[PDB]
Amino acid sequence: GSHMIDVPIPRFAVGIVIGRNGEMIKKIQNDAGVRIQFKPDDGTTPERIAQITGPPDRAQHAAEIITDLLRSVQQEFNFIVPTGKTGLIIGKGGETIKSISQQSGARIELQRNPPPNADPNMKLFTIRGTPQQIDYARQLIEEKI
DNA sequence: TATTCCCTATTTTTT
Repeated sequence: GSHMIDVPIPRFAVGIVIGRNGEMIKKIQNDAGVRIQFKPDDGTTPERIAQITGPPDRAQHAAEIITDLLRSVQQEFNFIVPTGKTGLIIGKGGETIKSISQQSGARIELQRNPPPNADPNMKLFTIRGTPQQIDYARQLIEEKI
């Protein structure tokens, strides 16, 4: 009779041997010529045992495909601005902050600093964009401060 | 110094 060999396989991995629509079992079945019958997990372990059978030769070689296959299953930155240079940064109508935001494509929005606890001598400017976009905004900001 | 615009992995078969 053909050699019969069982193969332990986790329930979450059983779908790999069977395959969707049986593309794996049907393909391996045709490529190797073997029939796989899955049986309850014997050993209390949460894994299904696969019972494969086929000619003593195909049984050994087929087991290798499934084993080899189963093994395969096993930027934002804040800019500080002193209340003294704030007028030269925004510019008349924000033509400066906009130019910087559009050319740098980053989104700038003045972050208010709590007067009670924050230092009224300093304001917080929020600046966000893509890593390359935010870096471009910082360059213009400097050369103007 | 006062005012702006943008973005918001599972699955199949026969006995």
